[PDB]
Amino acid sequence: AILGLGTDIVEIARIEAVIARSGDRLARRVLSDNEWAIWKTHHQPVRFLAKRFAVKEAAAKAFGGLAFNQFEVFNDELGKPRLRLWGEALKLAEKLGVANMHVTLADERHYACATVIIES
Amino acid sequence: AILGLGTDIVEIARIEAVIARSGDRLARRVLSDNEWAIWKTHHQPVRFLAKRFAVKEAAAKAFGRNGLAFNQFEVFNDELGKPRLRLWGEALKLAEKLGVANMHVTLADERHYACATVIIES
Amino acid sequence: AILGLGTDIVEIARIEAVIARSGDRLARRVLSDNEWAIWKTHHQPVRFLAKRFAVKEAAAKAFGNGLAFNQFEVFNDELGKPRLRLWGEALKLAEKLGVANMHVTLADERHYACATVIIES
Amino acid sequence: STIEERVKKIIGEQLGVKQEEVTNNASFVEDLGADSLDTVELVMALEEEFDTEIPDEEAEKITTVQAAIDYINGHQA
Amino acid sequence: STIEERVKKIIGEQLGVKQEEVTNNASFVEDLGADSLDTVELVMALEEEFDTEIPDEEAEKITTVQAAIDYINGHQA
Amino acid sequence: STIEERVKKIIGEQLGVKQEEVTNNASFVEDLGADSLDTVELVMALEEEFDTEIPDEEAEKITTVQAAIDYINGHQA
Repeated sequence: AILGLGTDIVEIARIEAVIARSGDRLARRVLSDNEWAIWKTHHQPVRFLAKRFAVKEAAAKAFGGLAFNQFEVFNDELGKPRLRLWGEALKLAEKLGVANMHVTLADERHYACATVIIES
Repeated sequence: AILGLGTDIVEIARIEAVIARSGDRLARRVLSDNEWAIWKTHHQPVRFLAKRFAVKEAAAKAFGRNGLAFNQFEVFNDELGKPRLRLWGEALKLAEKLGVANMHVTLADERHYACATVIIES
Repeated sequence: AILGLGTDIVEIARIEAVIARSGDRLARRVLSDNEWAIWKTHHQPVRFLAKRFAVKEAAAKAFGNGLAFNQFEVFNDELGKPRLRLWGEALKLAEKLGVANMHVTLADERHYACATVIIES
Repeated sequence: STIEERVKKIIGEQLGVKQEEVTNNASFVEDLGADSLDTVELVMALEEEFDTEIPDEEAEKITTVQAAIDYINGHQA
Repeated sequence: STIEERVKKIIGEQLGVKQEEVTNNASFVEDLGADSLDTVELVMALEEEFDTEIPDEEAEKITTVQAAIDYINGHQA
Repeated sequence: STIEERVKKIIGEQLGVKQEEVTNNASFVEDLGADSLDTVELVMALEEEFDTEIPDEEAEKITTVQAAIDYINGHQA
């Protein structure tokens, strides 16, 4: 049974403009500690940040209680993105009865897009 | 358990051009009576019409053909701000025929694009 | 019982640039034999190729070896609704995961195409 | 003008395609390269010109220019 | 200035909307046309101006100009 | 020239990256900023230059410049 569905689209150059205006505050608000540590040394932090932002926003809508600082994205051994929850995010997931989380991500030269489905 | 799947993407400025050419005509085809009443007085009718069009297109694709009409199903927001579908007439009869138990909708909008996805499941 | 989920977006003008640089190479790799035959006489092969590419990439991500885009084939059924036909190692993997149903949706605009695929048992 | 000429004029204008390409057999999607939106714009522009309303899923089956001319001739009052 | 004036000025700046349009009752999304980002930029702009941090989904519920003025007055130190 | 130089030249050309940035250790996605497309264009450009065909999911596992050089050296006939 599908418990929730979320999608997002992100214009990358727009993210780059935001970084130009406010420096690292965007990444500080959206990324967990681990993801921030990775972001500090990335070759193309704009693209990384865009992709993470798309995935996490898609997840937030799918849950529709979820804080960007309580759940991080990681790639498993197959290269497929996967969600990791802790704190009140994980508490919410256990409350809703989430058994499986499905994430997909695509990005182009100008846009990143992600979709998340949470299911029991 | 998924009975159908649909997605859509809408370029907002493109909607702006269409309205510039044909006025209220698009809104009169895509929106139900209630939604049209809302559209007539909306502050940014371009964005409202774009998102509603996206959602309804996704729903129509999810239902996949005898007939599914934009004028028999409208979109509304529940208490959480989450979009939801309301069917009547032959749209509702179709939902009952296919055995639709749950409908899942998600909607997003950017400055230039609004995308929506609908899954119908038994 | 969702087994996998995949999405993709394709900038059409970018595909046009690729075809401009390499002729028939891209379509020759991504498309199956049937799809190649359709491409050869298609009026607007750029748009056809972009749409097929979107569907195929979405499918590849939904599945998550030796899986080739030419082992995923798209066709339209009697309703105009897209549907997937698998050959070879794609079909083998599908039988392995226990896939019972495949759901596809595709949309295209003047500048972008986008596809989403769900595989479920 | 004739109904054929006016319909072809509107199709060409809406789709951004040259007149000579607008043949009667041409499909809007498969021959003229219209996208999902472009269906709306063309169908509804023709509905404006000839003062007739067609059901949405009925317009979805109008895939060719000749089918549009046919519907207009059949229903224009 | 007042908190109202500074907040309204920042909202107008971030959203690209004229000051007269920024009424206290106005909703950011439904009335001022914020897309999904403008929440981000506006929230963090007000957090910067008034040196306060709001939880994402908490500021998320803030849907109107008056609600932003209210939170700033209630929490600014 | 050498296989390394030609591979790095093609990588730079396809990805729009300066030669000095194209190190042997560099990852196409994680270090050179390639997208779900630049994989396609780069893979096929190398397939044309060295007249060899690689299975798709094998090319997906070739993530670095050095891995591409290695495969080319291993399979070119």
